[PDB]
Amino acid sequence: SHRKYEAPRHGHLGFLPRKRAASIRARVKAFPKDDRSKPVALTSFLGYKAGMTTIVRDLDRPGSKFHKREVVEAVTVVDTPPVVVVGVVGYVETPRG
Amino acid sequence: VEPVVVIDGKGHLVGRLASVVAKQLLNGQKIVVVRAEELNISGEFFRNKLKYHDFLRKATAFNKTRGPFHFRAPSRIFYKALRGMVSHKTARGKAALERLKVFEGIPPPYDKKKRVVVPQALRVLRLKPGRKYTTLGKLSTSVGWKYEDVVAKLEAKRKVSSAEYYAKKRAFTKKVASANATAAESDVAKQLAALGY
Amino acid sequence: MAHFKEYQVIGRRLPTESVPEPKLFRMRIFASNEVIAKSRYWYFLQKLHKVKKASGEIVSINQINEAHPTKVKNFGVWVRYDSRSGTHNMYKEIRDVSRVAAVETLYQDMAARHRARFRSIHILKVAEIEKTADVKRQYVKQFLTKDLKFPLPHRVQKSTKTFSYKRPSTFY
Amino acid sequence: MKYIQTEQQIEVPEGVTVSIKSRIVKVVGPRGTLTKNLKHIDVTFTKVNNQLIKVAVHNGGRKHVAALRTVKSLVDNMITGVTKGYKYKMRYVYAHFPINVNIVEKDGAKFIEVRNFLGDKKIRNVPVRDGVTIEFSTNVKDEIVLSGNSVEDVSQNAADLQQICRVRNKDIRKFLDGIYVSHKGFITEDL
Amino acid sequence: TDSIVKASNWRLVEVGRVVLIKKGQSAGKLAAIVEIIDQKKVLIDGPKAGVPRQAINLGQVVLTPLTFALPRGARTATVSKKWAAAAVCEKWAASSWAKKIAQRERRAALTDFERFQVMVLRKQKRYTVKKALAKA
Amino acid sequence: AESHRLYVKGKHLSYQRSKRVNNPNVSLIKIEGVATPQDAQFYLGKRIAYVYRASKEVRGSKIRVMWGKVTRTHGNSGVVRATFRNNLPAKTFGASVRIFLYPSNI
RNA sequence: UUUGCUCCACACAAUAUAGAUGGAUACGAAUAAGGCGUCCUUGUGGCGUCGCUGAACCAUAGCAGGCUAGCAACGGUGCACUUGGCGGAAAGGCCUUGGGUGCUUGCUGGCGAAUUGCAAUGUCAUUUUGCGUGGGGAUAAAUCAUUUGUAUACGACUUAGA
Repeated sequence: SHRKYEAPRHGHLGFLPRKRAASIRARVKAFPKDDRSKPVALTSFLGYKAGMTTIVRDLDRPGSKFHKREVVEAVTVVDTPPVVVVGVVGYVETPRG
Repeated sequence: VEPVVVIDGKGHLVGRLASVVAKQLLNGQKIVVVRAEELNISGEFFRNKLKYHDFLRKATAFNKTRGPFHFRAPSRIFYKALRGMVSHKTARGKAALERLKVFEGIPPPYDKKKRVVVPQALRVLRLKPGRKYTTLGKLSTSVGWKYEDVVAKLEAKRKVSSAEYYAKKRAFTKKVASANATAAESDVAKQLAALGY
Repeated sequence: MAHFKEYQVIGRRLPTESVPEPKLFRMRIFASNEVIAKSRYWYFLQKLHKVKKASGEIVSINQINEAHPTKVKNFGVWVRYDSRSGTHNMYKEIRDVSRVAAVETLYQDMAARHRARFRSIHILKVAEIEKTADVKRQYVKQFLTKDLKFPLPHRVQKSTKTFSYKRPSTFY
Repeated sequence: MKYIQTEQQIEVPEGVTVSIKSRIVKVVGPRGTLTKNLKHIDVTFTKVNNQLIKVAVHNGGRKHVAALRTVKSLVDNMITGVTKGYKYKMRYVYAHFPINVNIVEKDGAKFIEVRNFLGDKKIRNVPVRDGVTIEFSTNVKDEIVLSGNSVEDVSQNAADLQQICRVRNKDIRKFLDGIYVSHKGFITEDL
Repeated sequence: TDSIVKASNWRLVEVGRVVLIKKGQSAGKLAAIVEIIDQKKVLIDGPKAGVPRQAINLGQVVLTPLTFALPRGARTATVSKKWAAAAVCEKWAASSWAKKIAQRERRAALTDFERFQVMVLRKQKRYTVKKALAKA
Repeated sequence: AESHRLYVKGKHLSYQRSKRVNNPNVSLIKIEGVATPQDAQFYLGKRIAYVYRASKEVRGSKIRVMWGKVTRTHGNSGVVRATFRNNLPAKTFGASVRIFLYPSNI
């Protein structure tokens, strides 16, 4: 017989995966798209999570009830000492990636 | 005849080429199939896309990573079509499938070797003209193969280099035919024509 | 049924005291050999007269050849055949070189167009059309035009090897 | 029933030259040049003189000889396009809301802007195919004109301009607003 | 500027087209098409090359580029006469196709001594050819 | 000369088999260059040698031979039948085989 | 942990062979169209020719391919150096310059072969490993134990320690 009572499932099957990672440093599977009319710039940066604190700022969102009004917002601080370049690496297009 | 036969897959039908290559593998001939992205299947594109989706839903219900694996590339579509025609679960069939190398495009070494065709699998000789067909490259791209554009770039590069090669080779055989033209009307040429050569 | 032959069969009912020398009916039968031809003779003569194989006698059985086996003729054929839900009469036209050859492509045509086997077909009359503009069907009128020429495009050559080395050419 | 030989004819007038290597047709004349890839059709072309070209099918069924007259019609359409041009006049119909149709660009893109269709705040933008020009016809109330060489491109831009104004989940026997094709004729008059 | 239209210079099955028979008892002889039965059967007659007058399928012959003038449905003596008039056997033998048939027939009919002499003459020709291909 | 071959190359295809039962006593040999059973009629009775190698030298040589002969044709396409002294061991399905012609009635 | 490791060359033992036994001989595109040659007005051009299968093409004679002599041409080809260039799709191969050394069946000679006895695959390929020899070359890390908790049932992970 059937379920008798529908409910959304517990969990997400696209993160069904739940195992331990390969390292503490998580891999970037996709860097931003390349637009070669720009100057040379890095696409990411490495930092360390220090912790959280609280900010007060004004809202600019016309049409809202807290427009032009102070809101408090949690933020994360990451310590980013300036990263230092030690190598370069070339990748060629193949029919296998 | 040849120790390794390189087959140009362009303009070939999948099942007829897979049948003849399956028999050639089992009889001991080493086969490499190049330009797998230009295979054909008879019937229009929407029919074979529906067939691929019908294959694409068959998977193990309790764990899909042990299921039928739906390889998308034209070489591996061709390889599944061939591996169905060889008894792949025996040592003889595994030995035969080691005698097969399938590539989309034409990579190194096999881009300086002579390619052959198989006339019992050419679409221009098997299908009636006007029957609609499907190119394997657009079908594979439509079902999730990711490298049609890279194969297009590398095949255009190979075509430019091979065109320059053939221009040089055609000039060389022009000189050879010119030098062979003076060799006629002498004694040994007329005696060769007497002896059928 | 096969590559046909045309046999005349002559048969009669057996003589009794009241009727000696009976009336000697004759049929032209298309059949593969003389065994099947004497079967098809009694098959149709039992559909026309009160006889059978036991109350009758095969008098003569002779094979008829085409009187000009190398002249192309337009044959008009009248067929009585059985479908899945009834029986029909048909008139097809066949351009070929003998009455034998027209019947062999009649059974191939009736088995293809209408799924009629040999057991379902009674050939009524195979006659030859003498005059053009007496041809009623347009698939035979195509070949009676003055100065018929046509090409055979897309020539496919059958290979003696499993691998060709140049490319196939489809010219003609 | 596999007809032996059928053919149609294509008239080539005094201005245009048509060129067919394998099955690719090129018609050049006083309003430009048009090409077409007819390689999907398996027909046989033959030039008999510079004012007449036959096109034939040998051993075709019903659908194949049905496609032969389509081939003749397409080549005649290309010829009529490079000689006379093609021009479709469309009209704006509305009950209450004036449709405002203009031409905008976005980095050389040349869009048709349909605005205020049944009082929508949506701004519909139909791209112009390369090879068809638009004239907002003066001295006629509510008319656009689309003219070019190709029936395909001209008639398709007219079809896109008509289909972009499809009626605001309403009764479209009552809400007859839209842009509809009024006339299909040629650029050159007196013909 | 003229109107170039490129293609279709086929060989036509017609009365007077001569053919090479590629299978059957004849299998390699010449014949002439004298009548057309349908799209696939044509009546052929080969009275110089001695094939019988017969109806044949067009998958058993190959049309050669040679034609000559025949009336429709010509009988065998008239096919012989018009064959002798146009001399199509001598036009056939002149072609490179019949030369290739003759070439591979003579090649297969070689004894081993002839094959050795073929090899020797080929070496002697190759020497002079490679010498000539070093000054030009 | 760079060529020394006095036999015709061939391939050990399979045993004589039905769909589900083989017969290891008879083998099927595909002779190179034979396409008809009328071309295969020349090779009937010619002696067939399968030549293989070992690690252990036996009687001076590290090459061993299994001798056989051609018996009859098979099919419509030049496959031929062959019986042996000791049957071929079925790991050689697709192995090269020397078909001699030293009793060549030629 | 008693001179270990690596590359090269030859020196010999083993090891096995999914199966050498002249050569996998490189345009692309179309197939109701093309390949090649040639010419101009360089084109979707004119003219000629070819297909109709690789049955081709190249190579192929010599003690499993010996030893010598000469004639003619300045070619072909193996090997090793060398000059430069191209090739990253899995390039690891292709093209080129120069001289040297070897062979030449392009042509003409002289000598040798047997007896494996009338056949016996009558042994000629490459695949890996090992060992002494001789010539270059370079002189590490990992794990346990200790330690941290960005981790943790245990392993694992993440750190730190001359």
